[PDB]
Amino acid sequence: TKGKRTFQPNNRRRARVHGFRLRMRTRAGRSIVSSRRRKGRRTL
Amino acid sequence: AIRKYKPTTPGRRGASVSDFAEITRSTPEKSLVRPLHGRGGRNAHGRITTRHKGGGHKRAYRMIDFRRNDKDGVNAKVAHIEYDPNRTARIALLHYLDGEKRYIIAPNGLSQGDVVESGANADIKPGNNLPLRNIPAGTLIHAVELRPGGGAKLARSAGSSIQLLGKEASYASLRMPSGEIRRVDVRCRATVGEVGNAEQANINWGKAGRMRWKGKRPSVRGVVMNPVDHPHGGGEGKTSGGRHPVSPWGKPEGRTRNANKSSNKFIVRRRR
RNA sequence: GCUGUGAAUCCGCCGGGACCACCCGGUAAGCCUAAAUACUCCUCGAUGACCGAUAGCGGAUUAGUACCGUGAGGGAAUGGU
RNA sequence: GCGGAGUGAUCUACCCAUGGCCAGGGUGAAGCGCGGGUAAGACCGCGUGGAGGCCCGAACCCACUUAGGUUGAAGACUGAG
RNA sequence: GCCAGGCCAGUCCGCCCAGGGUGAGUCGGGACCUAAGGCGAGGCCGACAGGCGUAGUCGAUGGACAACGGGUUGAUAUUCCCGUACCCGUGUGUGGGCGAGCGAAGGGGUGACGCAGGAAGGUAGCCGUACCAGUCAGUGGUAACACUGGGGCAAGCCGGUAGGGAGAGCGAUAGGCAAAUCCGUCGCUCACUAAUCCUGAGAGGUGACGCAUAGCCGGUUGAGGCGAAUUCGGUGAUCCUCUGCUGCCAAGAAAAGCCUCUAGCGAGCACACACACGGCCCGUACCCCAAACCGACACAGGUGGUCAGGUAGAGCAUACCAAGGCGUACGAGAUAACUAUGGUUAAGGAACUCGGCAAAAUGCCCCCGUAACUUCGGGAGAAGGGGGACCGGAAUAUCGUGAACACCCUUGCGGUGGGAGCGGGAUCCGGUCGCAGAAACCAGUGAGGAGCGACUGUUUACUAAAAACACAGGUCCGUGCGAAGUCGCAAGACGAUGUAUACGGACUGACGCCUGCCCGGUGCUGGAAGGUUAAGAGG
RNA sequence: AAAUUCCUUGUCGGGUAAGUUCCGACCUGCACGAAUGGCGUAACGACUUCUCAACUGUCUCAACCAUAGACUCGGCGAAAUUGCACUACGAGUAAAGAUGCUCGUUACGCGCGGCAGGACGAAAAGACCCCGGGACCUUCACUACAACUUGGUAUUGAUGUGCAUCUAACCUCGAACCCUGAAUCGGGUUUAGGGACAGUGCCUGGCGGGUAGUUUAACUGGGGCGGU
RNA sequence: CUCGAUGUCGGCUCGUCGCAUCCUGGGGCUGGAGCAGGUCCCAAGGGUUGGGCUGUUCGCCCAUUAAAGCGGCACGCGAGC
RNA sequence: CAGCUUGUUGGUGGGGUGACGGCCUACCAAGGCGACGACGGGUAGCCGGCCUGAGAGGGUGUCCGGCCACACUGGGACUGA
RNA sequence: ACUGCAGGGGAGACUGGAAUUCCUGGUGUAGCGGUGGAAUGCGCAGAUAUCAGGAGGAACACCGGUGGCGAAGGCGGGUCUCUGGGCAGUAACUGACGCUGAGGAGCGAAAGCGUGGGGAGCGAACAGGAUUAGAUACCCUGGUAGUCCACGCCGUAAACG
RNA sequence: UCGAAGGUGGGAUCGGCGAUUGGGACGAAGUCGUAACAAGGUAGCCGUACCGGAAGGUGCGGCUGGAUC
Ligand SMILES: [Mg+2]
Ligand SMILES: [Mg+2]
Ligand SMILES: [Mg+2]
Ligand SMILES: [Mg+2]
Ligand SMILES: [Mg+2]
Ligand SMILES: [Mg+2]
Ligand SMILES: [Mg+2]
Ligand SMILES: [Mg+2]
Ligand SMILES: [Mg+2]
Ligand SMILES: [Mg+2]
Ligand SMILES: [Mg+2]
Ligand SMILES: [Mg+2]
Ligand SMILES: [Mg+2]
Ligand SMILES: [Mg+2]
Ligand SMILES: [Mg+2]
Ligand SMILES: [Mg+2]
Ligand SMILES: [Mg+2]
Ligand SMILES: [Mg+2]
Ligand SMILES: [Mg+2]
Ligand SMILES: [Mg+2]
Ligand SMILES: [Mg+2]
Ligand SMILES: [Mg+2]
Ligand SMILES: [Mg+2]
Ligand SMILES: [Mg+2]
Ligand SMILES: [Mg+2]
Ligand SMILES: [Mg+2]
Ligand SMILES: [Mg+2]
Ligand SMILES: [Mg+2]
Ligand SMILES: [Mg+2]
Ligand SMILES: [Mg+2]
Ligand SMILES: [Mg+2]
Ligand SMILES: [Mg+2]
Ligand SMILES: [Mg+2]
Ligand SMILES: [Mg+2]
Ligand SMILES: [Mg+2]
Ligand SMILES: [Mg+2]
Ligand SMILES: [Mg+2]
Ligand SMILES: [Mg+2]
Ligand SMILES: [Mg+2]
Ligand SMILES: [Mg+2]
Ligand SMILES: [Mg+2]
Ligand SMILES: [Mg+2]
Ligand SMILES: [Mg+2]
Ligand SMILES: [Mg+2]
Ligand SMILES: [Mg+2]
Ligand SMILES: [Mg+2]
Ligand SMILES: [Mg+2]
Ligand SMILES: [Mg+2]
Ligand SMILES: [Mg+2]
Ligand SMILES: [Mg+2]
Ligand SMILES: [Mg+2]
Ligand SMILES: [Mg+2]
Ligand SMILES: [Mg+2]
Ligand SMILES: [Mg+2]
Ligand SMILES: [Mg+2]
Ligand SMILES: [Mg+2]
Ligand SMILES: [Mg+2]
Ligand SMILES: [Mg+2]
Ligand SMILES: [Mg+2]
Ligand SMILES: [Mg+2]
Ligand SMILES: [Mg+2]
Ligand SMILES: [Mg+2]
Ligand SMILES: [Mg+2]
Ligand SMILES: [Mg+2]
Ligand SMILES: [Mg+2]
Ligand SMILES: [Mg+2]
Ligand SMILES: [Mg+2]
Ligand SMILES: [Mg+2]
Ligand SMILES: [Mg+2]
Ligand SMILES: [Mg+2]
Ligand SMILES: [Mg+2]
Ligand SMILES: [Mg+2]
Ligand SMILES: [Mg+2]
Ligand SMILES: [Mg+2]
Ligand SMILES: [Mg+2]
Ligand SMILES: [Mg+2]
Ligand SMILES: [Mg+2]
Ligand SMILES: [Mg+2]
Ligand SMILES: [Mg+2]
Ligand SMILES: [Mg+2]
Ligand SMILES: [Mg+2]
Ligand SMILES: [Mg+2]
Ligand SMILES: [Mg+2]
Ligand SMILES: [Mg+2]
Ligand SMILES: [Mg+2]
Ligand SMILES: [Mg+2]
Ligand SMILES: [Mg+2]
Ligand SMILES: [Mg+2]
Ligand SMILES: [Mg+2]
Ligand SMILES: [Mg+2]
Ligand SMILES: [Mg+2]
Ligand SMILES: [Mg+2]
Ligand SMILES: [Mg+2]
Ligand SMILES: [Mg+2]
Ligand SMILES: [Mg+2]
Ligand SMILES: [Mg+2]
Ligand SMILES: [Mg+2]
Ligand SMILES: [Mg+2]
Ligand SMILES: [Mg+2]
Ligand SMILES: [Mg+2]
Ligand SMILES: [Mg+2]
Ligand SMILES: [Mg+2]
Ligand SMILES: [Mg+2]
Ligand SMILES: [Mg+2]
Ligand SMILES: [Mg+2]
Ligand SMILES: [Mg+2]
Ligand SMILES: [Mg+2]
Ligand SMILES: [Mg+2]
Ligand SMILES: [Mg+2]
Ligand SMILES: [Mg+2]
Ligand SMILES: [Mg+2]
Ligand SMILES: [Mg+2]
Ligand SMILES: [Mg+2]
Ligand SMILES: [Mg+2]
Ligand SMILES: [Mg+2]
Ligand SMILES: [Mg+2]
Ligand SMILES: [Mg+2]
Ligand SMILES: [Mg+2]
Ligand SMILES: [Mg+2]
Ligand SMILES: [Mg+2]
Ligand SMILES: [Mg+2]
Ligand SMILES: [Mg+2]
Ligand SMILES: [Mg+2]
Ligand SMILES: [Mg+2]
Ligand SMILES: [Mg+2]
Ligand SMILES: [Mg+2]
Ligand SMILES: [Mg+2]
Ligand SMILES: [Mg+2]
Ligand SMILES: [Mg+2]
Ligand SMILES: [Mg+2]
Ligand SMILES: [Mg+2]
Ligand SMILES: [Mg+2]
Ligand SMILES: [Mg+2]
Ligand SMILES: [Mg+2]
Ligand SMILES: [Mg+2]
Ligand SMILES: [Mg+2]
Ligand SMILES: [Mg+2]
Ligand SMILES: [Mg+2]
Ligand SMILES: [Mg+2]
Ligand SMILES: [Mg+2]
Ligand SMILES: [Mg+2]
Repeated sequence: TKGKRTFQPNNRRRARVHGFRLRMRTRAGRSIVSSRRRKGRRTL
Repeated sequence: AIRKYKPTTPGRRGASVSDFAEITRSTPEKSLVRPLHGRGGRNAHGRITTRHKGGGHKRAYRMIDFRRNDKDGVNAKVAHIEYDPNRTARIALLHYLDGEKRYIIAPNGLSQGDVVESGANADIKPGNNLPLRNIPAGTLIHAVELRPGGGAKLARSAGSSIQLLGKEASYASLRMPSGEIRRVDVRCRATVGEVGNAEQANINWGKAGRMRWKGKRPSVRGVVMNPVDHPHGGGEGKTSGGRHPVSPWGKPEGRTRNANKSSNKFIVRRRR
């Protein structure tokens, strides 16, 4: 673990862990998406 | 039947291994094998519910016939005696004369090439599966079912056996290798004989890594834990646990059988 | 409200602050019912002993933007010939 | 610090499935052959064999010591072992 | 382009601006398959929220699946072009053949699998070499085969080598949910000591009358055009035969695909050749031990996989080099102290210091030799010693490796001898040189006595690596089986597709000799004579 | 005499010129002891500890050399810090350690390279200690709760003499069949068992650091302990 | 005084100061014959060792020495180790 | 004291000796000794004799005489029969 | 060699009954047990006793002897399987092949040791009771190893005639 | 080249001393028991095991170098 930082990017895992469909699969996720629309975030 | 490695290395000093002298055909029968994946002691929730499991060699499941219900009267030939990673007993590949391929637990004295009968008319030989009605009292049996047609569940590890104690009206009383006397229905079926490979309990695994191969993961004593992790945890030097011994969940040692379990009527005398 | 027990149909049943008698009141265990009440994302029309660019909305300006965070989230600055 | 509701195992801990990787030397287990030994064996000597959480040692994975760094080249590294 | 950025400057740039640039039936993915896992019709469970899960459907890191060589652009190329292939599908003709043929529900087989270790046959690569082409370096020598360069080419297709793989039929059939001619099981005849069939590394042919190449003529030194020789050896893989063989125990995915069976479909079919066509979607530029990724930076860190030549070397170490890159982004000076990193040091040699911390030392190969103790394996590379370079001879067959011209025999990638050249290793004898022969780089200090922990391992990412943890072994307790235990309100799950030689918990911690006394306290186990007591009943 | 021994460097022996460490013993064990194992133990250890050989700049006791800095020049160009400022020293004095006050003394103004005594230098609203708050941990602190467990009652019935039997409630992760085309789910049907038991609801006793919220005084020549 | 920090022992390095002097220097008295001492007075210029044990200070010991002094300076000195 | 022996056992060709001889050497084979005591450890000069004893034996090896070995300790040649 | 003969000679498997102990139930009540005398202890929660059933282990009464067999140690419930020796007779055979035996090898009661089973009764240790001046004993009450089994080790006995 | 002596090294082997510790023998009119000899007060011995201040005790097998009928 010497030298290895916390964020190792991988777009597929990003999408499968934080993606829109993941959000929409639970009420908490839909609540988050609607909260970000309500705040007006460009990225949802 | 147990072969001891020489002390050529500290991991093999006192170690021993089965000589596998009973095994023929070191490969399993393909049509009779189904996949099997480790669980690491994790249940459906993804959480560790049995500690100390994980790693261990990849394994394949062979289908053992713990039923032996549908081939009464059709004879079988012990085609092979073979290793099975999934149990401590060896397994016997039987070719039924009707062409069906089967695995059974290998009893003492079922060398390759001899005949296994099933049903009420079977001879009382090791490997023959009969109802307890037709099995006489006093003989050593194994792979005996608790309920009629429910499949073998009793005495099926290496060297284990029930002896039939008696049959009074419709229940066979029998001594379970824990020493416990239990009654089961007489139409529960059992296969005659001790389970083979009775000497595998004498294997001395030499090293930690070998149990890691068999899938056991290191166990940490509660007394070297912190109090947050275990009731025995805490203390400045080493302690005995500052209390009567309990599980990691605070449960005191003691009987854990349901005192009002429905099977008490059939349990005649609990183990000693 | 749940559990158990469990009625009676007016010469019944309920309430009147334990309870009883008298007296008074009312008809549970079906439903529906406007108005007076609450609120303002939004649309017009006005207003202010309100602010006036470090104020007033976070946002007069790329503003929920840039940027930060894996993520939930956080979140600016910048007006005047 | 307390609570409610959410976000996180792209770091790390463990596990699961599926892949990959481990220069080069050394030692010489079982087993298997031949011979001796006796009646037969034990057993022994030679070969063969290539075992082992085996040895030395790169990659790789670590991080024992030490010096340096210590407003660093670096919010944990570098040099030498 | 140069006012920001780049640790300076900058005409340069991964910066700024504009335009351009990424071409696939075969590559990597999808349209194919499934693993773990995810979601999950209905469903079960749960006040609600929701949990779990069947069918199913996703999900590569795996399975299946058809392309190679060369050329070309400023920027793409297994994609474009050339040459030559292969795969799937479609249509149209011709020829003759069968009136079989297709079977993809399902069945069955295969797919289909671990680790370790070679050996043998090979090949790539590499080193020489026949041969080919260029050069004459004004220094002492050196005019030729001295020196330098070349001494090449795939997929595919054909033939089929070594080595491997197989008994062949006939009959019955209680099993494979129905069926089966398939598979499984059983039975019988022939031969076996044999032939036959399949697969088949390498090699050969073809691909290739092509491509490429050393080099040569003229040449805004662009672009052209021409273009030799290419043989025989040695060595030799991390690659192929090999999904093999052997050994081992810890016993090593699935599904599709393919084959086959029948269920079923079926009046039309299969097959050949020729021609003409259709082959979709996504990625493809550029960066990748990085200045373009993760580290706020053009950051001494981190980043999985592939290739990886020569000489010396055991080696992917190391030293110097090749191909190929690079001098990487502040410089120029200057013998201050001092700091850092290295180096050397008289005499002494641990007197230093908490402590030999650091350094020094040892270090390689071969041959001798090696103690207490031991669990008989070890200890051990114990310790302690010796030899080591070059040249010559032994030496034409010294020896061992690989095996050519020309002679003999069942006609072959065949066999017997035969030994050329080419490499390898070891010894002995003689000589020669230096201070020194392990030559540089590289590269164990050793011994003795205690304590603790048996051991390999693990641990406080970022001050603790230990005597701590784990461990094999031990014992006790629990658990008779949708067990006990655990996660969940439950359903359900793990335990375990396990069944007391098993599983869980506890303590101990290899092994040897052992493990004494106490059941008063507190637990746990069992018992129920009596006392006490809740709700309920009673009243 | 120990990873345990306070006294203690116990005593004796060995090792050294000299040994609070080391080894072997003694036993007077403050306060060893048998699976929180006892005593040993080959092998093993980047463990701790003691000794020896070799080796050396560790040292006697340093010297010299090269390089990267330091230094100079040119370019770019930060930082922590900062109430001030033409910021001496002595002996004093003072919130008891003075650049800044007293009395003396010393000192031309300004740079550059160095050193590190002071500026109670810088850095982090001291981790120690106490006081207040918190957190987590423990338990025979308190009070609860989960879990486990008890009985009553409902689900819950029949027949005989609480007991026994029965079966029809209910239960079955026993079996077969159907929804089902694909199903180790589910449901239904049948069967084989169990059976008014179990489980569950309500009521109820027990148990309950498993969990939770909390409390756990003050005075005190610091706090604790003691005392009050 | 200092808790919005005054780094704690020992060692090393560098010192500096006092004298209550260990040596060297000068003296008085002596139970000073001499050699040596004892004691007191004056005297701070210089000197005042290297090792073993211990973290040590201290102390004991070894071998020396003319002697192996005692104290202060934040028990001097960690922006010096 | 159970394994001792590599010029050790033998042969050939040589050398060397006064002389045979592993006495030595080059090469070749792998033999020789030993439980009847090899190898080793301890002790010791040996003998005709002397002492004793009935003898066998036991003790002993002094005078004499014979043999051997040595000449401070250890190693080597020379002359000369 | 052949014919006969006697035998607890050995090994393996299966198997029989008495008795002891324990469990389940029936009866039944206040003792049982034990000693020189007691007590510890067991029981009143139903002991001892008695009946029936069952589990298990060990040893095999009567035969049984003064006997038989075996080299010795040792060996007996029964059956079966395998197997050793001995004795007699014939004189068929060989024709001294014999005896002993340093060393050596094997066998070798019991105890003990290792691993794994088993464990009724007995019973080192241990504990309590008693006795006693004490009682680490003898006696009593319990009782672990062991005694049993398999396989190794041990290699010793008043292994004695 | 061989070579005595010498040097280096690791072993072998024979001795001495050694804190501490173990038994043996002989001594004295000491202390604790009474184990054996009689049935020695529990017959004694053998092997073995365990236990105990000490003789000894006990278990298992054996013997008579003891008893009983
Ligand atoms: Mg989930
Ligand atoms: Mg476990
Ligand atoms: Mg801890
Ligand atoms: Mg935790
Ligand atoms: Mg706790
Ligand atoms: Mg602790
Ligand atoms: Mg403690
Ligand atoms: Mg009404
Ligand atoms: Mg109404
Ligand atoms: Mg309404
Ligand atoms: Mg209204
Ligand atoms: Mg309005
Ligand atoms: Mg408006
Ligand atoms: Mg604003
Ligand atoms: Mg982002
Ligand atoms: Mg919170
Ligand atoms: Mg999450
Ligand atoms: Mg991960
Ligand atoms: Mg993840
Ligand atoms: Mg190797
Ligand atoms: Mg071998
Ligand atoms: Mg290793
Ligand atoms: Mg690599
Ligand atoms: Mg890596
Ligand atoms: Mg780590
Ligand atoms: Mg450091
Ligand atoms: Mg390094
Ligand atoms: Mg510029
Ligand atoms: Mg610039
Ligand atoms: Mg749904
Ligand atoms: Mg789901
Ligand atoms: Mg799925
Ligand atoms: Mg997919
Ligand atoms: Mg993939
Ligand atoms: Mg390019
Ligand atoms: Mg083409
Ligand atoms: Mg498989
Ligand atoms: Mg090869
Ligand atoms: Mg010239
Ligand atoms: Mg050339
Ligand atoms: Mg067939
Ligand atoms: Mg070819
Ligand atoms: Mg080649
Ligand atoms: Mg590209
Ligand atoms: Mg970057
Ligand atoms: Mg850079
Ligand atoms: Mg970088
Ligand atoms: Mg390198
Ligand atoms: Mg410079
Ligand atoms: Mg020097
Ligand atoms: Mg020198
Ligand atoms: Mg020296
Ligand atoms: Mg020293
Ligand atoms: Mg030394
Ligand atoms: Mg010193
Ligand atoms: Mg060091
Ligand atoms: Mg060094
Ligand atoms: Mg050693
Ligand atoms: Mg060596
Ligand atoms: Mg040579
Ligand atoms: Mg020579
Ligand atoms: Mg010379
Ligand atoms: Mg360790
Ligand atoms: Mg190792
Ligand atoms: Mg750390
Ligand atoms: Mg560390
Ligand atoms: Mg364990
Ligand atoms: Mg158990
Ligand atoms: Mg459960
Ligand atoms: Mg326990
Ligand atoms: Mg432990
Ligand atoms: Mg104990
Ligand atoms: Mg009690
Ligand atoms: Mg110590
Ligand atoms: Mg001491
Ligand atoms: Mg000591
Ligand atoms: Mg204990
Ligand atoms: Mg321990
Ligand atoms: Mg380690
Ligand atoms: Mg310099
Ligand atoms: Mg400058
Ligand atoms: Mg001044
Ligand atoms: Mg002052
Ligand atoms: Mg002043
Ligand atoms: Mg002033
Ligand atoms: Mg200055
Ligand atoms: Mg300071
Ligand atoms: Mg400060
Ligand atoms: Mg503060
Ligand atoms: Mg409690
Ligand atoms: Mg209940
Ligand atoms: Mg209830
Ligand atoms: Mg609490
Ligand atoms: Mg509160
Ligand atoms: Mg107070
Ligand atoms: Mg006080
Ligand atoms: Mg301050
Ligand atoms: Mg004075
Ligand atoms: Mg005087
Ligand atoms: Mg002085
Ligand atoms: Mg002067
Ligand atoms: Mg020393
Ligand atoms: Mg001083
Ligand atoms: Mg100080
Ligand atoms: Mg001081
Ligand atoms: Mg200091
Ligand atoms: Mg300071
Ligand atoms: Mg010779
Ligand atoms: Mg000769
Ligand atoms: Mg001669
Ligand atoms: Mg003599
Ligand atoms: Mg006489
Ligand atoms: Mg003489
Ligand atoms: Mg004389
Ligand atoms: Mg003399
Ligand atoms: Mg002469
Ligand atoms: Mg017999
Ligand atoms: Mg009986
Ligand atoms: Mg019992
Ligand atoms: Mg009874
Ligand atoms: Mg009875
Ligand atoms: Mg004759
Ligand atoms: Mg003998
Ligand atoms: Mg024997
Ligand atoms: Mg015995
Ligand atoms: Mg035993
Ligand atoms: Mg024992
Ligand atoms: Mg046992
Ligand atoms: Mg007794
Ligand atoms: Mg007693
Ligand atoms: Mg037996
Ligand atoms: Mg004897
Ligand atoms: Mg006898
Ligand atoms: Mg002595
Ligand atoms: Mg007596
Ligand atoms: Mg006696
Ligand atoms: Mg007596
Ligand atoms: Mg007696
Ligand atoms: Mg005895
Ligand atoms: Mg006793
Ligand atoms: Mg006896």
